[PDB]
Amino acid sequence: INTVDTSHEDMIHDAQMDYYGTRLATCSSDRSVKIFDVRNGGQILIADLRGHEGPVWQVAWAHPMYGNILASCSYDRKVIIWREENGTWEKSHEHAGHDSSVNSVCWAPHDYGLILACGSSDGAISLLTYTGEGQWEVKKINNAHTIGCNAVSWAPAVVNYIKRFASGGCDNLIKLWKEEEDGQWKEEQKLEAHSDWVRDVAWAPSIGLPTSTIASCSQDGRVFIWTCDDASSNTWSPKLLHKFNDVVWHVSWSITANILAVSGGDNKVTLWKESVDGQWVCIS
Amino acid sequence: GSPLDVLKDERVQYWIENYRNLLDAWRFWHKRAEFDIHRSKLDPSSKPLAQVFVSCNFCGKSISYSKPLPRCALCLINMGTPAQFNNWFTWCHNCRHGGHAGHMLSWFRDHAECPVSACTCKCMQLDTT
Amino acid sequence: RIIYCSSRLPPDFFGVLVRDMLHFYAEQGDVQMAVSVLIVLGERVRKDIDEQTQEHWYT
Amino acid sequence: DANIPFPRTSGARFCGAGYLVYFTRKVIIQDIACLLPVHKSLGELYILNVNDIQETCQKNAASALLVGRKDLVQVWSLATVATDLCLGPKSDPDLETPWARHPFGRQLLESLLAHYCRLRDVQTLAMLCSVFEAPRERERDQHDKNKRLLDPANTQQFDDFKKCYGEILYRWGLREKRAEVLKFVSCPPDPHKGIEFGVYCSHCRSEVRGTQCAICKGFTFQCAICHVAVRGSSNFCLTCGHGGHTSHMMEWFRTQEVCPTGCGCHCLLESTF
Ligand SMILES: [Zn+2]
Ligand SMILES: [Zn+2]
Ligand SMILES: [Zn+2]
Ligand SMILES: [Zn+2]
Ligand SMILES: [Zn+2]
Ligand SMILES: [Zn+2]
Ligand SMILES: [Zn+2]
Ligand SMILES: [Zn+2]
Repeated sequence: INTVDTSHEDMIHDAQMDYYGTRLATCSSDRSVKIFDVRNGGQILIADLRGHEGPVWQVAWAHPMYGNILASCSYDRKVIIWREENGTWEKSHEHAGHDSSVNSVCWAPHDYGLILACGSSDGAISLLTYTGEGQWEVKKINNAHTIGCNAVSWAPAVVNYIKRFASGGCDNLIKLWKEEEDGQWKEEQKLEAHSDWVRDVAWAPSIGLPTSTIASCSQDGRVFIWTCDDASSNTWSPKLLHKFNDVVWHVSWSITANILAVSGGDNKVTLWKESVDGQWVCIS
Repeated sequence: GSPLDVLKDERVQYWIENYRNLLDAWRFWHKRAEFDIHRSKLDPSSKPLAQVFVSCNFCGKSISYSKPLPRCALCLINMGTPAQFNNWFTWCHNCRHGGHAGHMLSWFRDHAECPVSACTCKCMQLDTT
Repeated sequence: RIIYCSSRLPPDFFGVLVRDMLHFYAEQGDVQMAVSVLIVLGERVRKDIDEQTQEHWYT
Repeated sequence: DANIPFPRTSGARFCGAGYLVYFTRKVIIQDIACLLPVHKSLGELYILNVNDIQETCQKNAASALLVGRKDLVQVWSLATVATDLCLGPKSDPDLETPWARHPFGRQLLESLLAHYCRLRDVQTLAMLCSVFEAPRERERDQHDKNKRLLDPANTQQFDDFKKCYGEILYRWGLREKRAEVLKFVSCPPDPHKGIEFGVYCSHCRSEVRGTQCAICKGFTFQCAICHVAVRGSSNFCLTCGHGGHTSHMMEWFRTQEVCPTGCGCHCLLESTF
């Protein structure tokens, strides 16, 4: 247990961490980012990136399959990619199309390629599948929601391929999106059980077992698990969790889909795990 | 400091070549290059050949350094990213494989097979120096 | 010997496997093994098979 | 701004391979490998050797007892007894029943696999699969599908176990173990596509894609140090193209810093970007 020096003048929003565990990441309301040295437990700043014109939310990293890449998304509508070049951190390439404030950003499995995904309040699903020679082949899917998308999550690589991802917006609804053989990201299913504004969606990493799991947290209390045990049936059978006193916005999985930790409006983190009888049990 | 015409003598070239062969047989590894260096310095006809020339397979475009040509079989990182000799990339004449020089050195020190996946050709334990 | 004479496996984890071994050895006409294993293991396994089959083996 | 989402001032998510981070009203990193069904120390201590499968079993049992789990010792003991080389199938049914059809072979493995699948860990699953990986025409084909101790219908699942434990291993940072484990995959590897290297012939000066020339029937690459034919690794110079057998230039660049071929071309800082 070691506490990193914040050194910021704004409230943080998310703190992702690189693949090997070396460097921490940061967000704030001053439109600034900072990557530190978690190695050996001694917090050393390696950059203070003067970023966009507004606060940022998510900084999810990428696989070293393609190298040292960073992602960022801000209230000032802009998508920015950073790469640590020659001992320094500097701008690499950007996406421009953003009618409204962007809500989320996540990367793709390191077998589909080097694909980004983002969602803005404009309700347009704009994948940012990075092409060759530094350009990004920005595909788009407009009017993905009545109000706007909030968060997206990708699906583990299972046997080209059959790519997938899941998303949900402020319409109190959750969507899923597959691709045709030509490359049309039209629709696969529309799962709806919550009435509050769903915020975050995640996929449990696939060990090899033929059972998926989508833990999603809505605005009020909906923390329903979205298990899809049958591959052909494509039927999702809820198994609702406890009801949080305040709003829950974040969800995160362990590396073997054993432990689920959720973040809520009570400024507290509770760690959960499914019991023998199939019920989810909280922990210390 | 012989002139170009003198350096073109068949006797001179044959004698130099005989000395080179003798110096090779003596196993004095780091010294034969010294004579080669002096030959290249004194004369610009003694320049070495390009030898290795990376141009084969499918070429391709929209993905180039300056799809890909290497891949780190033991780190799966495209070669050329920023102990200097430990950062180079080796290639296999037989195993048709390659990877990071330090990674390959460590793996071949520990493991004793083609780390190239589903392969059997020893990319280094073939000359047996 | 490994199974019986031994963050632990559940206690009655190997019962079905042992019973199926006894059935497999007895079925193919080799009772010299089923009877001997039954006698040696005793109460660890005897309370798993019915009485009629045991009497058949022994006789 | 009502249609915009509302500010989030808390969060806690997984990272690395055994840690968390909670930004709830600074951020704390706590090692939580104690709750994951996987343990890094076992990953460090394990060993797989196709030369002698029995030895790997006993050494893994010793490591399991060392780390303090009285389940893996039972499992590995049953394994080392089960994979004895005297239980090998014969390529003719008409002699004796295979060990797979014994109720202590395939069925015991299936039960243990189901148990650890319930436990939701990949370590022991991948290790066990890796260790166990080793009219008349119809009868021969059915016997062939029936000899082995691993069900042919779940080969994709076993490969998935292996290539997930591999990502775990790469996350930890002990990669040579990953390169060892990822061999037993039944799936052929993907080949490389793009540019490739060619060594000009040492006799006819032609670009030949191979260790032997297709015209002069000789070696195209000659060591820049030992002045002989080479068959191993090169790691040559890309600017000038000169190179040799790996130990030779490693020794050369230990202290010397000029191209042995004589073109000067000090690439020790040029090629190494
Ligand atoms: Zn090209
Ligand atoms: Zn080779
Ligand atoms: Zn490498
Ligand atoms: Zn190889
Ligand atoms: Zn030739
Ligand atoms: Zn060079
Ligand atoms: Zn050279
Ligand atoms: Zn050599």
